[PDB]
Parts: sequence; C-alpha cells; structure tokens
Amino acid sequence: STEEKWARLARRIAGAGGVTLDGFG
Amino acid sequence: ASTEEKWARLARRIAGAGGVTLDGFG
Amino acid sequence: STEEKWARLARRIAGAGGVTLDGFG
Amino acid sequence: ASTEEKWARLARRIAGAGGVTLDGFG
Amino acid sequence: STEEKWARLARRIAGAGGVTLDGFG
Amino acid sequence: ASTEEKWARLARRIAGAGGVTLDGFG
Amino acid sequence: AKVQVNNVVVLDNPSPFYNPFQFEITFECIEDLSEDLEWKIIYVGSAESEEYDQVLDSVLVGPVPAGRHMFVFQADAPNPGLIPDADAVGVTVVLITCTYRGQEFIRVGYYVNNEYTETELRENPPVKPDFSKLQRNILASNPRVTRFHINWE
Amino acid sequence: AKVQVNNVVVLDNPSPFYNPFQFEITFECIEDLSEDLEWKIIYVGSAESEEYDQVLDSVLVGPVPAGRHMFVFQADAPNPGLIPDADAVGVTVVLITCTYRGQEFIRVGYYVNNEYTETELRENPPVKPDFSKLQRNILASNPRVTRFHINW
Amino acid sequence: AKVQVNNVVVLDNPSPFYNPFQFEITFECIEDLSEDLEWKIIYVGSAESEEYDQVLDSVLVGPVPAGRHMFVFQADAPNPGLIPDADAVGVTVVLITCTYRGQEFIRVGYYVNNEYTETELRENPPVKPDFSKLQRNILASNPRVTRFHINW
Amino acid sequence: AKVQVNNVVVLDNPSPFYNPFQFEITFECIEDLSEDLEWKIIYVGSAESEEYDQVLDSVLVGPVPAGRHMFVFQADAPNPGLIPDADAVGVTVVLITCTYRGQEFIRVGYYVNNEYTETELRENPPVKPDFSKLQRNILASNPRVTRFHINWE
Amino acid sequence: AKVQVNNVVVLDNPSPFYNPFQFEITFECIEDLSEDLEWKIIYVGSAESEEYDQVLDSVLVGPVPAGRHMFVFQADAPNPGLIPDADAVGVTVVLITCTYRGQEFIRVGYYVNNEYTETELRENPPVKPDFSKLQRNILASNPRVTRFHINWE
Amino acid sequence: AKVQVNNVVVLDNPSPFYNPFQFEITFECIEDLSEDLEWKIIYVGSAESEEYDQVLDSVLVGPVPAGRHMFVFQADAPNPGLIPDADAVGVTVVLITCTYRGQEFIRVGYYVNNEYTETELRENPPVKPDFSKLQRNILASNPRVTRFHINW
Repeated sequence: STEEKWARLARRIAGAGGVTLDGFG
Repeated sequence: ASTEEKWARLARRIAGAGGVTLDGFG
Repeated sequence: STEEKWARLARRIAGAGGVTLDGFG
Repeated sequence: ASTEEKWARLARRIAGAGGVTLDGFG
Repeated sequence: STEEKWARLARRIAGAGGVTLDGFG
Repeated sequence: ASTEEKWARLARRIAGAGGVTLDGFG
Repeated sequence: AKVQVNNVVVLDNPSPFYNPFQFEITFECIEDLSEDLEWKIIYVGSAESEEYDQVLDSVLVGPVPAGRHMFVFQADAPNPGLIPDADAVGVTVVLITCTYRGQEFIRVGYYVNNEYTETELRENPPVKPDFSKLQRNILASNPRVTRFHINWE
Repeated sequence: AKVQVNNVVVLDNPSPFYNPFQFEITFECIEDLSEDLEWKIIYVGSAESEEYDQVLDSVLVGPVPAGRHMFVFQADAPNPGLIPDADAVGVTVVLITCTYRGQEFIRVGYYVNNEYTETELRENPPVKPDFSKLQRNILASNPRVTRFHINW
Repeated sequence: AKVQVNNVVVLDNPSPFYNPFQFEITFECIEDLSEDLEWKIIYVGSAESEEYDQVLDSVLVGPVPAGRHMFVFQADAPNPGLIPDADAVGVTVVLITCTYRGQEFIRVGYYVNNEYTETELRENPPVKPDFSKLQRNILASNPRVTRFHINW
Repeated sequence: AKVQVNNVVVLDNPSPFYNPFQFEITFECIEDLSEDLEWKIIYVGSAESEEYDQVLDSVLVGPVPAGRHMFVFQADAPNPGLIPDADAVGVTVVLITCTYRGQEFIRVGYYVNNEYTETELRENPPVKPDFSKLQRNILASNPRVTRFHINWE
Repeated sequence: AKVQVNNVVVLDNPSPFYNPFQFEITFECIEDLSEDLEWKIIYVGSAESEEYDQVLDSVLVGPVPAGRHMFVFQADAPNPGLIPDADAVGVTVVLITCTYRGQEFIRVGYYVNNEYTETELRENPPVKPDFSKLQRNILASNPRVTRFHINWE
Repeated sequence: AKVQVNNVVVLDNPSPFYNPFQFEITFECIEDLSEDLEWKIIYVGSAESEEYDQVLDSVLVGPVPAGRHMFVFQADAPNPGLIPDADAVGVTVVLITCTYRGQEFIRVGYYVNNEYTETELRENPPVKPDFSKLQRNILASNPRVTRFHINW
C-alpha cells in the first residue's frame, strides 16, 4: 500500500533504538 | 489505510515513543 | 473486526509498561 | 478472527507478559 | 499461510529473550 | 507471502536481533 | 510502592446512562507522603480512538500519612455529544488511575456494558442512540488492575 | 525467587462442566516469608476478550516458613451465563497464578477442552450450549509454566 | 524531572484555518537550569506521513530559575500548500514538545478538527480544499500528555 | 554461563515415526554446580498451538563437577493420538532445553521432516495419517541454538 | 554526548538528479576527541529493500578539539542503474549519519521528492525513468533528527 | 568491543553457482584475547525459512594478540539439493558472523543475486533450476554490518 511505503521510509529515517525529533533546532 | 489505521497513526504521533501518555496534566 | 475492538479496549485498560492482573484481591 | 488467531490469543493468556514460559515445572 | 507456519515453527525454536545462532559449533 | 514480505524477511536475516545495523564498516 | 490499592467497590451499579459513577476506594500508605495523590476517572468514549476519552473527574488526596485510607470517588456521567454513535451501545471501558508526582502507579479498568433494557430497543436499536434509555452496567466482578514501577522519591 | 512451584497435580479430571476444579499444589519456600502468598484460579471464558474472565477462587497462604508445602486448591465451576455461546464448546484455558506483595511471580496455564460426550449432541451441537451435558477435560499432561521476576 | 508542565490553556479556539495558534503554558522548575528549554509547536499535516510536518514555531526559554513560570506560545497557521487534499478536512493533531540539552522530556498532543462551517460546503466539500472557509477546532478538553525520561 | 553446550549429535536418524529419539550431548561445566541440570526433549506436535507440545523425556544430570561431560539422551516417540492430522505430514520442530534452578539457559531446536517413503503415499497422502509408514528425518545439519542470560547464583 | 549536531543546511536544492548533494554541517564538540568522527551520506534507492541503499560518500573528520565546528559535506549523485523503476519517481529518503568508534550517535533524514518538471512527463511518466529530466527536491524544511545513546569512552 | 571488523573484501565475484566463496577479512584486536574467535559463512537458502540455512564453513582463529589481522575466508558453494526451487533464481543473502565465548558480536550481510546469464534461460527459466548455469553476484558495494553487545 501507499501507507506501507510511507511507514517503510519512516523506519529508514529513524533507524532503531533512538529518539526521532523534528529539527535540531 | 482504513479509518482505524488513521486513528492509530494519529495516536502514535501524539505519543511519540518510549514515554508514558496520560489524559491531562491532570 | 469485533476482535480488533476487544484488543483495542484491552490496550486502553492496560496502558503500557505495566503488569495487568485480574483483581486486587 | 481465524482458528490460528484464537490459538495465539489463548497462548497470550497462558503466558501473560514479561515472563519466561516453559513446558512443565518440569 | 505457508510462511505463517514457518514463522510459527521458528518462534518455537527460538523461544523469547535469547540469541539464536546456526550451530554450536 | 508478497514481494515486500520476502524483502523484509531477508532484511531480518541480515540484521539478526538486538544489534545495530549500519551500511558499511564504513 | 509507597501506595497499594486494596480494593475498589463499584456503587450504584447498574444505573441509567445519565447517573453519576460512584466508587469506594480503599488504599494503604506504607509511609507518609509529603505530596498529594491524584486520582482520575476516565471514560473511554470510543475503542477506535483516544480522541474520545472523557476525564470525568479528577481529585487530589493528601497529605497522606502511613496507614489504611478510604474515600468515595464520584464522577458525573459522560457527555453523550462526544460519544460516537457506533460506540454508544455495546461494551466500552472506564478507568481509574492514580499518579504520585505526575507518575501513574496504578490503573484500574472495568468493562462497561451500555444497553437498552426495553426488548424493543435492544432488538431494533435506533440509528441515533437514545441515551435517556441506555443502562450502564459496569462489570464489577472483573476489575483489571495494572501496576507500574514509579519513582517514589 | 523465594518461592518455587514444584508441581501441580490436576484432580477430578475430566469432569462434568458444573463440578469443581481441584488442584494439588506443591511448592518450596527458600526462606521464611513475612507476607502472605495469594493464589488464584482464573477461567478464561473467552479467547476473544479478558472481559470474560472468571476468578473462580482466591486464597491467602501464610505466613510461609522455609521448606516444603502442599495444599489442595479447589474452585467452583465457572458461571455459564457469563460464557459466550461461540466459546462454550471447544478449547479454552484455565490459569493458576500466585502473587507476593501484589506481584505475580508464577502463572501455570492449562488448555481445557469442553465437549459433549453424547453422540447426538457431539454430531448436532445445540445453538444454545447445553452446559449440563458438557465434559471439561483439562490437558494435565501439558502444563505451561511462566515465571516472572518480582521484588522479594 | 527538573521541569514539570502544570497546564496548557488553548486560546483563540476555534479559529479560521489562517489564524495563529495561541497556547498559555505554565510550568515549574524544581531547581535552577544552566541550559535553555526549547519549545516547539508541530502541526501534523498528514496522518499518513511525517513528511507533512510543519514546525510552526520554535522558542528558547532560559536560563530558567527554580519556581513557577508562565508564557504565551504563539505560532502562525500551517502552510496549506504542504497539506495533502485528503487530510485537509477532518481530524489531525498538533503537538507541543519541550527539550532540555536536546532531549525531549514532554510532548503535549491535541486532536484538531478542521471542518467547513458553511452548510453548502459541509454537504458538498470541494475536491480542492477551500482553506479560507475551514474552521480549526482544537479539542482542548482532551490534552494527551507524554513524559519521557531524560538526562537532566 | 557456568554451563556451555559444545555439541549435540543426532543418532538413529532418519527413523520410523515410532522409533525413539537419541541425542549424544557434550557439555562443559566452567565451575562445580551444587544443584542438578534438568534436560528435556519437547516435540512440537503442531506449529498452530503450544497445546500440542509433548514433553518426551526429562532428565536430571548432577551434581556436576567442573570439566567436560557427555551423555546419551533418549526419548520415546510422540503419541500420534495427540498430533493433529494437518500437522502429521510435513515439517515440524523438536527441542532440547536445559534449566539450572528452574531457569532455561539453552534451547537447541531442530527442524524435523515427517514424510512417507512410498512414492504412492507421498503423492496421495491418506486423510487419516498412517504413522506406521511415516519416516522422521531430523535436519541434523542445521541445529538452531539459542542461549539465554540466567542467574547462576 | 561528546558531539552535538547544531544544524544541517541543505545547499544546491532543488537540483537535476545527476548533480551532487551539498550539506553544510555545524556541530559542537563538548570535549576533545582522540579518534575521528565518521560521516556518511546514504541514499535510500528503494523504500522496499535496504538492498538498494547507496553510500554516496563517507568522510573522516578529526582529531576533533572542543568547540564549534563546520564543514561542507558533498556527495556525488546516486547511480540510476541501481534504482528500481517503481521507486525512481516519487518520494524517497536521504540520510546523514555520524559514528564515533563504529557507533552511530546521530542520524539526520530528509524526505526527497524526485519529479519531472515538464507537465508532459509529470502527467505521463515513461515506463523506463528518464533520470536526465528528473529534479531532486530535498524537503529541507523538515529534517528528521534521531539521536542514539553510545559509549563515548 | 575487544574486536573491531575493519573491512570485508568480496573476491571471485561474480562466479558460477558451484564455485567457492572467498572473502578477505581485516580486523583489529584492542587487547590480547585468551579465547578463540569463531567465524562462519552462512548461506540463506530460503527467505521463507531458517530451515534452509547452510553453514558453508566455520573457522577458529586464535589466540588473538592485540593489533591488526587479515585472513582469506573461503567456503564451498551451497548444496543445491537443499535449496527450494522458488528461491533458487533471484535474490537471497549470505552472512558472515563472528562469535567470542559463544557470543555473536558482528554479523556482516550481503544480498546475493542468482541469475542465468544465457538469454534463452533468462527469458524462459526452467521449472527445475539449472544450477550449472546460474551466476552468483554478491552485492559487494552494499555490506550490511550489525554489531551486538557481548560480554568480553
């Protein structure tokens, strides 16, 4: 699905075991 | 995809991850 | 589904990171 | 919903959460 | 599915909370 | 079952579990 | 844990949908607390989204000395205007939480069955729920009790 | 762990649905406990929802001195009026839990098969389950035992 | 936690889609902070992807002495050109986060309902959303508050 | 870990379904153990539910002094009356676990392929499995070994 | 953390698909580092599989004394021959990671939108992507920043 | 970590399916190891099940003194009789693992593409794979490297 694609890209961005935030900054 | 999946996605955005979410401060 | 509804209500009851038991007591 | 989902649900009830489930005491 | 069966057998082999490796050895 | 499920299965075999997977050594 | 919940007695159950919730709570304090305990009653208006939760009441109990304590926790009925039609009739959840210094250490959940008592309405439920005819029956025989590790300071 | 469960012997098995549960429990206490042990028998009325659990009996054992201990834990049958029709006939589970200081350290689970013994009932099961004709058969040969880490 | 968020009061609610967000935030500092607190307002433009987030405003508060503090946090409306058509009308969320030493310790989330107030628009919503006619209604009665453990 | 499993040799493999399991187990003890090691052989009768597991044998090994140790672990065949028809023919799992003071520290799993050897039965399997004609072939070339952190006291 | 990333400025954005990536990175070092920092630029060629990741460039920065540091990190365009046709047009991800002694402590991700600029090609995309006509637009207004606990030694 | 893997160079790539694997491995030892390092090459014969793994070779390296070390790790081709027909042609993975005191600290993974080089075979792949005509191409430009925390 289109949503599955988005979730897959988000997982690539986040990696695993960390805390993802919008910006630095 | 579904209406429920949208709700669950919004709930995940609200909660972030590794925290404890509660209703109110209170 | 009807089962998904039940699982959703059970998640609301339990919250997360705790140990849920039947009764106190 | 399915016959497998029923089995998995019963297995979750048996195990609870955060423990180590084994066959027997033994 | 046939894949679900394989995943179920793999879970029985691994148990939970450990590190599964091919061989001893 | 699907082409995506095959990819995810291969990625799980590559990563194992409880580690940190990176592209390269580097 | 410095605070242990011994029991929750569900009162005025079953009741018309518009009638208040009443719970008799018994708890033990192992040692004196300098701050207050915060109790809440939360009605889950919809299994589909936390957007529909309604905090029915919130209360500060304290300062709490060591020993056994009891209080009746009352809360007004949920607002029907915030309950989705698909969730109004059938089973939902009501929660009782307590925090110490903003940290939840206990959550008591009850399944709640909202049904018409008239054979007529039960068999043919109106599209727009008739809340004035709904009976709330909390399943008091099955409290679901969750405890969480917190920093008691 | 200050308490170790050595064995659970399932008694009066199989039995009519309305007959009581009976378990002989043996356990070992590594040192004297100052608090009580709380044992429960929990009947899962439905695989679909925890709403259908029936705590059949609950018992306080204590103070517990160090050494070997045995007791028969009995519990009345579940209430059929609280069991959904779709779950009545077939497989379900029964649990035995023990807490210390309100913390669950052991969970023993048994699969339970509820079936008719009458040929005509077995072949043509009524829409409304006939509990007076169901036989409960606990699968005693397969105890599923879960230990949890607690603060002793 | 060296910082505790006591309350968030939602102001100028409901409002036209193009009007600014306004929140009155009260917090307590348990001891003097040597570093700054960083607050953000984040608009989730789409439940389908984090690609559609709009950090609406970001503010540095500090040095923070021990005691009670209050401030009004304002933010301009989200850019409609970055919001997918399928997400524009209906429910979305807005977040308020605060970091200390680049570590998120609080996340306050509000469900936001964006709808037309005009009868003809409500009944027949245009394919291309008409943002000038949308009303934003933040569900202020239901703040969802998440605390995270950080290194203070 | 005070105990390390060096190898498991699968013996009398393949075999008729009704023949016993035989494993030669070699293990090393890093330091003397005051209590016993408990070994088990568990046959997974069904991938669909743990209800179908059969503990085929259980054995107490000890007191265990430091050094290398070997033993042949035998177990009777599973009871076919407890194996669902849908799972009888095809691949399943056999497990070897060891606990020290009730804690599992090692789990050795093998995939097991149960098949007819007759071309006839292989192509047209009977609805009711014919266990007397089934051959068990443990995939001994692929042991799946899992170790778990335990309190060695 | 001994290293804190203050900002990433995306340069030469948008650009033709074949043009290089250029990022201005500002970071602070809390205390002197004896070893090097390793930075990478990783292009996710496909949301469907990590098989399609391309490490575009890798750079060693160091020895790093305490204080604020800045550098321009450049990387050549991804190889189109390794990008699946189904993923070429539309949104993908570009990552910037940094490791200290083989451990990743920061990951900066950007959504990247690859699209034709010609109304013609946009409406009717060729089956075989035309990379010479694709424009890469990194969504620089939305950096997704992930930090990970590492052993700083 | 007392051992750090610096690089893996893939050699004799691409190759016929029946030809051996060859990897040049460079690693660094931070201090002298008293125990051996155990390296393995594991061929995933099927994405559908771990039942189809083939440990192609296993080697003991040690005692390992502090400093830089290099070795060529060779392994025979996988057995085609153990590879399911549906997995033979297309993408699979090969792993290189190293354990210390029986604890896996590094896993290096490579995607492997097995395809026919013959036009007629490529266009019309036989139902029964023709392994003598398959070419193995390890995707050496994309090593996927996983480190695990162990007790050194």
